[PDB]
Amino acid sequence: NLAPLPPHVPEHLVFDFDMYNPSNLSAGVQEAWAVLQESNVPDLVWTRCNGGHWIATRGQLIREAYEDYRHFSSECPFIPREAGEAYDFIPTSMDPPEQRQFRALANQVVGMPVVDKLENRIQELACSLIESLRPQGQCNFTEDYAEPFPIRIFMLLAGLPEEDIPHLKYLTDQMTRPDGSMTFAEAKEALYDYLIPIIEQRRQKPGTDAISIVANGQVNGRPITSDEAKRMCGLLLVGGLDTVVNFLSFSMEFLAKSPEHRQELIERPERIPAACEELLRRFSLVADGRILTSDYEFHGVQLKKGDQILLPQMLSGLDERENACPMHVDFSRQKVSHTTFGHGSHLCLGQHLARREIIVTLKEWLTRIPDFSIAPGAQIQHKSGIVSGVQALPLVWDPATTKAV
Ligand code: HEM
Ligand SMILES: CC1(C)[C@@H]2CC[C@@]1(C)C(=O)C2
Ligand SMILES: [K+]
Ligand SMILES: [K+]
Ligand SMILES: [K+]
Ligand SMILES: [K+]
Repeated sequence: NLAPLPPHVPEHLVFDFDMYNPSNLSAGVQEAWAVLQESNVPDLVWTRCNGGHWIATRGQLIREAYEDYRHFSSECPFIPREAGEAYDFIPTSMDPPEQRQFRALANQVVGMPVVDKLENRIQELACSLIESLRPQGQCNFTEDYAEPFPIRIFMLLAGLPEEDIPHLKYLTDQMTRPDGSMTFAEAKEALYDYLIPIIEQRRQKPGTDAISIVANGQVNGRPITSDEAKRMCGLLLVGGLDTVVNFLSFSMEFLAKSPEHRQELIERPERIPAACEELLRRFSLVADGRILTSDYEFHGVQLKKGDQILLPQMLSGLDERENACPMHVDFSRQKVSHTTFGHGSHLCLGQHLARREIIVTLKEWLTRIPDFSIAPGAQIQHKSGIVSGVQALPLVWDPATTKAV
């Protein structure tokens, strides 16, 4: 059942776009937003779907709503208000510039050095998985690589055993996409019931893990509370078991169908850092938003307090006004223009671990396993959300193409 239209919204901006069922879904769950960038479609639109909300269709308009953060807040980013109200993650839901000490702590809970602490562990684990798969001609990559590679790095970084993985990979996904079982409030309170005997354990005995940096950070003249250690852990926990796992999945949902894009990285290994950056332009899996904090003037219209706007990453990523060659793919980037880390005050503070993980994966797959596709019969079903997903990724290859490394 679509919403009524508010009294302050005029009909010429109406598009009844649905966030969780995007209108051109069969193109890929980032390209399936591209229809919003047709010529007749303004820079700003409103929909009646999902309780009714603005959508910013272009990279400039998106970034101009990350730059007026003093009017556009992340205290509610989830366009389903029942999940936006429940949300409270750190740094992101705290107001800058007085956020500053929470994010400085984040940037020493995870930073370029931590990638140097796990890099050989990254390496040998991509090597040992991709040696285990090398001659096997098939796998379901969402489960035979993408979930157990980075999660067995993030768990070991945080100091948690492997045996909680399907219980935390259950909860993360229940927060990030609407399955139906748990609300965000439910899945969050269940996460926190599980993690606060662990954060308390990190107060009783600190250790060489990241949660023992989260729990003992000093901020605004005081300790970081459990109230706030649990909320900063929720972010990281969405970070290392959903954004980097689904991104991995999408990256091969492209190289699967792409014989030349694979060859380009075989002839020239020095495109592998630039191909991740274009993969982060292209397969920018996120559908973020923000709430209006005052009544405010935008794009020729007045917006009201308690209004919510979607600012989709892939509508910077694909936009002809930002990015040269945006539907076609090539890896020769010197520069690129997109929001798959946010903007201005917000900046992804974890994804440099995933950069070296994907780039290890890229450089150590295209050797052992150079030529490959998705299983025949298999159709890939894509899941839209505040972070987007897929159902399952069954890859195939001939054992006789494959190289011992
Ligand atoms: C490649 C996969 C990932 C992508 C696509 C991604 C995307 C993003 C985006 C778009 C932001 C800003 C959101 C906002 O404006 O509120 C963000 C925030 C953040 N990310 Fe990532 N990220 C990824 C992986 C990770 C990893 C693996 C971690 C965990 C170590 C992580 C932790 C963070 C942190 C701590 C923030 C908060 C930054 C802030 O407050 O400015 N991210 N990331
Ligand atoms: C983890 C995210 C980057 C994703 C979009 C904004 C964010 C902070 C969320 O809460 C979901
Ligand atoms: K267009
Ligand atoms: K500003
Ligand atoms: K298997
Ligand atoms: K699994």
